[PDB]
Amino acid sequence: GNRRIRSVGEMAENQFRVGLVRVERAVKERLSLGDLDTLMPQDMINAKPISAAVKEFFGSSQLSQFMDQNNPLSEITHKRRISALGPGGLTRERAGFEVRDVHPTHYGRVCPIETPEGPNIGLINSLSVYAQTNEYGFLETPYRKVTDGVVTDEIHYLSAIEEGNYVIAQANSNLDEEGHFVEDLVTCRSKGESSLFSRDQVDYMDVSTQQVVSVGASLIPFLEHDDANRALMGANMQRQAVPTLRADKPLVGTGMERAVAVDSGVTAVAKRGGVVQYVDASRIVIKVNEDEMYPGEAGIDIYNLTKYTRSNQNTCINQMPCVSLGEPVERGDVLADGPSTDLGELALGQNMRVAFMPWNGYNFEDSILVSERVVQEDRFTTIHIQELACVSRDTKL
Amino acid sequence: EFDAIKIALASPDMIRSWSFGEVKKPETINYRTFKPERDGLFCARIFGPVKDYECLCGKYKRLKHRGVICEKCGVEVTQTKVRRERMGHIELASPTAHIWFLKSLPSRIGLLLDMPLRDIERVLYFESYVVIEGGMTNLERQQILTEEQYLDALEEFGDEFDAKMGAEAIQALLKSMDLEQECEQLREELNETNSETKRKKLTKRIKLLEAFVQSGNKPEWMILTVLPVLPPDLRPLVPLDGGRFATSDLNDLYRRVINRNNRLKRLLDLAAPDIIVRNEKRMLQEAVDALLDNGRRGRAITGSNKRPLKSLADMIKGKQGRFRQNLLGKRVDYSGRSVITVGPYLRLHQCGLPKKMALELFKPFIYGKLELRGLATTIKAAKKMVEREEAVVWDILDEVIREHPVLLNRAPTLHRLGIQAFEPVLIEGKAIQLHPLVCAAYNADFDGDQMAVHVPLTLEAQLEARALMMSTNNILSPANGEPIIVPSQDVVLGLYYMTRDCVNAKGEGMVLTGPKEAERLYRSGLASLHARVKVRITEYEKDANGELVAKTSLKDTTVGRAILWMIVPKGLPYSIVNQALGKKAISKMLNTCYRILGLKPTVIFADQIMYTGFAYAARSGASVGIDDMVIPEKKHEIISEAEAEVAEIQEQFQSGLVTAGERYNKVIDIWAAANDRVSKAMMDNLQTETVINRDGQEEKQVSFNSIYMMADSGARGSAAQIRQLAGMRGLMAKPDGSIIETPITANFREGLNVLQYFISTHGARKGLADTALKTANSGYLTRRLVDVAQDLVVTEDDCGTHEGIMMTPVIEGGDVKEPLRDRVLGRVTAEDVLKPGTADILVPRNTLLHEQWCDLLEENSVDAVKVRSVVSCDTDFGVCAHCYGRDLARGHIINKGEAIGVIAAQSIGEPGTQLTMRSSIQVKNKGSIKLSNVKSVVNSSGKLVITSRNTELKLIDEFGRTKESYKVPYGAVLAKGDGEQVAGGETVANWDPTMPVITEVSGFVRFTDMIDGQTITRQTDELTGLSSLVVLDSAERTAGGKDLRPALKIVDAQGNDVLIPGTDMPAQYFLPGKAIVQLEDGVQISSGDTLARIPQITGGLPRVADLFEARRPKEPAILAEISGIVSFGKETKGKRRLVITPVDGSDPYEEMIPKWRQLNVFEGERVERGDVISDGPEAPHDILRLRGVHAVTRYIVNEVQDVYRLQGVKINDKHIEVIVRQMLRKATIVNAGSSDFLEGEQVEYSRVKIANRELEANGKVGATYSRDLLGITKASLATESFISAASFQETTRVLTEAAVAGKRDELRGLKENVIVGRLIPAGTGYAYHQDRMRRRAA
Amino acid sequence: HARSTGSYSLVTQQPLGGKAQFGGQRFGEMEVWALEAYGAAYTLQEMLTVKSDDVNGRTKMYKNIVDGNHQMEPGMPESFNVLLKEIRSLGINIELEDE
Amino acid sequence: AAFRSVFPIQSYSGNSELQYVSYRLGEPVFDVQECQIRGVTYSAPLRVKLRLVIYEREAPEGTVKDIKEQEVYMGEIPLMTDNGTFVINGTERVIVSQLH
Amino acid sequence: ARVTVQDAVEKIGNRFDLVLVAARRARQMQVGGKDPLVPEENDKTTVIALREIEEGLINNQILDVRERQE
DNA sequence: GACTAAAGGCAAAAAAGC
DNA sequence: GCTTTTTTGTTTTTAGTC
Ligand SMILES: [Mg+2]
Ligand SMILES: [Zn+2]
Ligand SMILES: [Zn+2]
Repeated sequence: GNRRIRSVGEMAENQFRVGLVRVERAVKERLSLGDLDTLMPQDMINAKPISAAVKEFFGSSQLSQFMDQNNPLSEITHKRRISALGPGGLTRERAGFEVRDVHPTHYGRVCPIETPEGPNIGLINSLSVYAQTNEYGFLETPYRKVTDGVVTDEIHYLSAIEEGNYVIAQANSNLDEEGHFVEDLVTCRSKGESSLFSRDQVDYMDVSTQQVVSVGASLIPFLEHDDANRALMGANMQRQAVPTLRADKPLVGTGMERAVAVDSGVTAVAKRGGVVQYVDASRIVIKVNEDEMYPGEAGIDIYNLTKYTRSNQNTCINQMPCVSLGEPVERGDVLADGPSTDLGELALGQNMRVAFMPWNGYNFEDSILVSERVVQEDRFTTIHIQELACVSRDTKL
Repeated sequence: EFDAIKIALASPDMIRSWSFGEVKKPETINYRTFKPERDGLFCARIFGPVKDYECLCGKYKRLKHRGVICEKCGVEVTQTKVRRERMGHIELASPTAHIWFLKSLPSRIGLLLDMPLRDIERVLYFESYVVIEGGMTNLERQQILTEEQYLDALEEFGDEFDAKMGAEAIQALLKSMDLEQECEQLREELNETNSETKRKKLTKRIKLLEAFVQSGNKPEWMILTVLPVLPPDLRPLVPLDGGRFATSDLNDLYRRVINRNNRLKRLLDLAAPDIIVRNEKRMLQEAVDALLDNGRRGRAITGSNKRPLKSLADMIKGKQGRFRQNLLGKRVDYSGRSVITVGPYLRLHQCGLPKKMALELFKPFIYGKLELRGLATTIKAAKKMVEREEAVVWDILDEVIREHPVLLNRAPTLHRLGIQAFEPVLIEGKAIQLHPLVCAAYNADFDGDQMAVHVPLTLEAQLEARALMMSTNNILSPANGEPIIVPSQDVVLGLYYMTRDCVNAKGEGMVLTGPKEAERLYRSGLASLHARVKVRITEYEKDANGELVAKTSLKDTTVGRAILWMIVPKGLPYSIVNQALGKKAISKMLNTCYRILGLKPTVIFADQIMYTGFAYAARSGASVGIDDMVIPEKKHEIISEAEAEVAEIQEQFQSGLVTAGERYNKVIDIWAAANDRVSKAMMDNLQTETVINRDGQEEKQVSFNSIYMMADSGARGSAAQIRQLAGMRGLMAKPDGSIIETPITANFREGLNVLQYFISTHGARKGLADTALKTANSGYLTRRLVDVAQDLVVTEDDCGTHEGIMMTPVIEGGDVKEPLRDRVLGRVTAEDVLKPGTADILVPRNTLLHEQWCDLLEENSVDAVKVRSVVSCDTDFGVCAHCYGRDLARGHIINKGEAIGVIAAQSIGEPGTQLTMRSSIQVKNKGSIKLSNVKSVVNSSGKLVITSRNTELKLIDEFGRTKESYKVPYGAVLAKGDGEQVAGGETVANWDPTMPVITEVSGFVRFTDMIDGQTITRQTDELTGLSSLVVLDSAERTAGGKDLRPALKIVDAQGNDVLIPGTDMPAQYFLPGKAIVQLEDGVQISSGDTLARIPQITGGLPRVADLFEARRPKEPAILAEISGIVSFGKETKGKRRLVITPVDGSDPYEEMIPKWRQLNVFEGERVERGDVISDGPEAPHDILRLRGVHAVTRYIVNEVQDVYRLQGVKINDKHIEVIVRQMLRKATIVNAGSSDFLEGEQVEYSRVKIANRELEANGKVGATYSRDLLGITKASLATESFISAASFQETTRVLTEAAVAGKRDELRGLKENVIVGRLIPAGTGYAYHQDRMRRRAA
Repeated sequence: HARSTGSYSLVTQQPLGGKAQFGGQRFGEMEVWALEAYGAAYTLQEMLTVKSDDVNGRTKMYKNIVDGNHQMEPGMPESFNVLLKEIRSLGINIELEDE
Repeated sequence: AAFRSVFPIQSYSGNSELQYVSYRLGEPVFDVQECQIRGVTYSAPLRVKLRLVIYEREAPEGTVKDIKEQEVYMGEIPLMTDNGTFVINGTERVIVSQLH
Repeated sequence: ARVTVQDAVEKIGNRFDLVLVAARRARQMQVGGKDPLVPEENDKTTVIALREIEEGLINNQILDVRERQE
């Protein structure tokens, strides 16, 4: 309740206002000591200081980070990042132990798992899946209203401070058919602690079992069985995965794979429903449905898929048309698959056949064995794209 | 090329002798050409030519006149390296004063003159005049003057009035006065003086001047008159494009000062008036000030775009300074870096290398190998030949690889084994294949950690790498006592599976000829790996002097044990491998071998262990699955009971019977009890799962579950992890420290609620953050240990001293933690060891107790043998070999020369990673009761009650061994007596946790010598039900009433103040504040009856850090440093005074004693020499200064050992003690004779001065000093060598101090020798210097 | 990454850094402690004098390797004499008093 | 609102007042694809309409001339792509939220 | 070939003058060298000296005395 | 006579320019 | 990534007071 998130809009407004006042004092002085009626605003006003200030803020700062392109999950968790650093936060040397900790009010607002390790831990924690910002800048999370003993389907958004004087049930608590709890003494949490409360005492219920972990840690299967440290390790190495030339589906997943694949803009999604008319390895032509296309404009959709291009981590991006001729598509349907995805589902690595057994020490402590069969069939071989730039300057000679 | 460094000030004639010419003009280069001026700053005649073997005019062309001068250009035709070294000088018409001594905070000019620096600066920059006997009677030589006073005195005397100006006046005054009469007069002044503020300044001045006269430097030499010029190479001027230059900052100031000199010379060429003479002299003065140290006073840069220039000071110190950033931390070639992997087919002295890295590293050696064979012709030919990677290149590279060890080291080289050597083995790939076992030394897992490979070049480096660096020599860890080649994670489980025994398997119950048969039965699949066979074996024993006698028998064992016994060496008993060989055993295994057969059998045996363990772990198969983790069925039922009782406790709070705190404690306690019960149930279920029938009925035996195999064998995991996997994970605590009241009731195998997981999140985040932030503070600590203990080099073999007291095993209240066996092992005795048999000497003096003399101690029940310690040594800046003890890295005793301080620093710094950041006496054993500090009297019940607060009790075994120790507080009754044989489980003392105060004689209590109501208050409370007597303090009671220190008058039937008969003092005992007396008036009191009742560890890393720094605690426990009978003082505005009354000597002593905190000191306390007064933490300072030097040693070593044992880390006590010998490196002179009166300086220097003085000056008292300590932070600043001091802190100050004092550096350290580039005299360099002095300069 | 002998920085005669531009592995000082803790003095002398920051010894050592030798220069490096000259420049008399 | 913070502009004593009227966003000069290809910011021009009003000197507040400068160029404002990210020169850079 | 110096330690135990005399031996075995006293199997002089410790007639104290012989 | 509290200076650190 | 500038934590000296 005492910490507020500033998004790009607020810093943009602040820098714009700074440049505005900086140019405005000068133009006010010039107008006061200059012409009175025979002058135009355009020549006396200036634009270069404002443009320079805003461009410098956008292109050079400790908070305008460098986008990572090695993985759709990497970019989604980078766009969903919350940082306590930058011009207005706190430094690494003067950061106390207590501001690097999980407060009991992070349940449903900030992921307690995904967090970079090393010098800056607990400062760059990301926010959960259902967390959304408030009008004043506070963090707000969904909940399900319970009137007396029945859960109302209508959602209700709660801020941080408002949660303090309430009692909130748990999603895993069973409901019989219309919210009637199986036990009249249901578990709950009221003020930074957990206890057991009566059925009639509860009034709010959490929406689901997923608003605790972020997107980066919600695709680890069977997360409720492994240690928190190992969960963090898995989340990080899942973030840092590199795409293969031919992604394969995960045999065991979570169901958020489609959401992460389609919400991110890497993959091509059908903007308007219709039927396909001509497929190609580089472009897609879609015959839009007659009843859907508005009158006046009677054209058809064109999707110009991108090809091998240099990325911030030198990995390759190439969309693959995952459709055929003469098959219907819907609005918001997946038409092409980018890197590390297939059929509109996230796919980061490969599903190997593994056995747990010591073997002559070649897997001594953490090392791994690989059969020569997998390197025959190139199941893990990757493609990297490098840029070489040569400039032609002019010296004195 | 040398072995000592002497630094002192320079004389003008010798400065000119350094020079080779005189510079006239600053034109470094002429226009329209590129020839430096023949008479300018860059002068060939002064410095040298810019062309090799050629003169400026080039009439002598590098064939006829090498080394001889040229007629046109007066420079010897030679190489350019002389230009690098040749230097010149500049003669100053007006002498100037050096500025550092002016700018130093301890101003040497001011200290030697006894005037401040403000007036000196004014007379130096020509703002005030200086009198030089202007008048014989009016004023003196050491007064300042002004222009108006000068004119007034000029008219006054004129003829005798002389007063010069500036630096020439300063140096004239400095030279015209002597220093002898000054030194004697100052010695007499300090001899008869009273003040202390000026006493320190006067002592500093007299020391400075007595060193100055001894230094041989004349004071007037400090005021320089000729300035040397740096050789031109240090101020390069590269010609940039269009005739431009780099604009060296040195050349700018050189031009400025030379222009000032030329202008002054022109000014004095026509006898200019003094009005403009002063201005020019002043300008030259700031010119030389700027050149000598720019920006210190006036910041007169005037030569840049508003930025300072580097004149001299910027290139002495600073990070941009080259000293500790260019000889401490730097780049290096002939190295590579890459990821690691596991090569489980290599020997201990082998590491893999990728072919590409191998060829890249060894290409310079390839060319030499190639050109020798004649395949190539030129370097280009060899390079293009190896570029194609032909056939011969691989075989010649494999030839040169065979004998050329390479050094591997991880990035964080925490301790001595960070850098190891190996013989390379060429393989394909791009990873450093490493031996598994050695990876325990590096502490390097295989999750992507990188290592770097280096390569020695010379024969010296390679030979020393083979001798020392190689892993086969560094078997034993230098830390405490144990090998680093203990079998690692995977192999241990393989060996554990090798040696087990089921109750029934294929091929059991028969017999085999020997271990060879067991191999064939198992390999052919006819018998199980573990069975119950009876095999016949033959082994050997070392009973004879090197002769292995053989014996054979029929030892019942299992099949696998014979397979294991196949690979063990000759001389080991078979009893070692009968038990189920876990993890700690195998290490002990190796230890046994290391102490019977040597080194090569041990290393080959360890290699065989690794191979067999890997092979039979692969062949066995050990997987983990859901069916392998069994959940105890009772566990669920258990929670119900807990839940039920939890609800019960809730009802207790519901009715108000219990409050919040006690309910919380009860619920957490019952939950912990439930956790204990479920953990025990799960352990019982796992341990005995297996039930296999053997010919009918079913029999139970140890389970073969994989999880239990991992847990029991010690390969990985422990009881905690297995408990978490199946049983309760355990109740977690909030990060602030509070423990939550709802424990997690589910294990990892079962599901976890979202709250339970969320609650368990921040429990691990705190630990992860602590580990992440611990890599800086802990490692930094090692630095503060390296600098203080940098040298500590063993120099000579034996000194002959025999000091040291009471090296005994430590008892910590309960059972003994470590015996005498490991505490004294590795040390050499000094006193003769007396067997407890009335002079039947067992171990002679001056013998190394390795194992055999240790083997002679357990049967004699010896418990107190003192050995010679490092602190009790009296050498010169070193330690004796026969005093440090046996070296821990190798089996034999310490060698000669090798460093110990760095070893100790690294050994104490390594366990930092495993070091975290944030009423009655019960007997447990059987033996006799003994009491130390025997001071007790018979009580009213006939038992014993003590009157001395510092009494301690110890249980003694029937053989005289001490097995228990218990501090006995004041007023504690005794339930037994000394010498009574009492077993365990019987209390012997009882005391209240209020402290009662008890009398000593029988009789009535005539309550006199107190004021009723004022001192004693009739507190007729309803609880006690009587008018109690409360002796309130001065603040609690009336100030006037509390003005007599009331004492109860215990009387006999006569009603008189009966005394302790004739000996000490009457029965009047001064009752302290709040002396709660339940007696009313005149109640009969027997001897030993109560009188009244007084109503009376941080984290490991901070504890170590502030213990080594010797920081004073919050409340230092005051101590009585004098004997006699203690008394009570008076009362003041603050802490009450407390006077002591020793029975002899200088008795009138008192001190400032706080009264709010507890003071367990009374009038009737016959205190002794070195007994504590108050309670609480004690700083090492008082302990060192009052109760002996050995007392501080026994304190901090015990504290740090307790900390490390709490952290589960054990280290040897030699490492902790040696830095102590370096920590106590200073002393304070009490009696004069060597220093002046109180010069706190090196204790070793004073001791060696006194020892030689007594030989010649027999009778002189010398100096009865007191050896005082100093924190490591302060100890690093007081280094004897000035190079180490100048390395990092205040380089300008220490350089000036060494220059004026004529300091001589013998180069006794290691960092200082690294600084100057000479070979370090710690390792093989020490033997080089000793052999260097023996042959040459003998 | 691996490096034997390549280019050097202009300001200081040290090998380059990083994997690119044919850099050299960094040699800190904790391993200086770890290596002086052994009996190692010759290796320390080599790898702080001739391997890293020398120019006369560096070129000579390379030429002294190819011709079948592995012999160093058993004397004080010129990197120490210059320091001496520095101390001799200010006002100070510094000398190798004992030889 | 950012404009409205410094919306009034008033001279020293010349009775000159500069005020904001309206603004419009220009179309981006180059699309995102060529911005990555060429190396330019996918930005938009800023156009504003400024009104300068002048009163008679040493007279009450009566307007004389209204100078309406429309579409005044106030530099370039970088634009967010449809995927929720910004490109500065050739590489996409996203600005993350800050917790203060 | 030879990797350990246990034979040197057990009778001539010292790690410093031993390597110094081994270096003195090897330096003039390399340049101006003569035939060794033991058979060679593709080794350089950086390991031949240590093997000469095993034969007994070459040892750390022997070289110091042998310095007078030269 | 010694303790308390004030500033100058010294050294390490984040930031910005090259 | 290398190097200089300004800023803040640690150290030291001196005027005022119990
Ligand atoms: Mg690895
Ligand atoms: Zn000439
Ligand atoms: Zn000694």
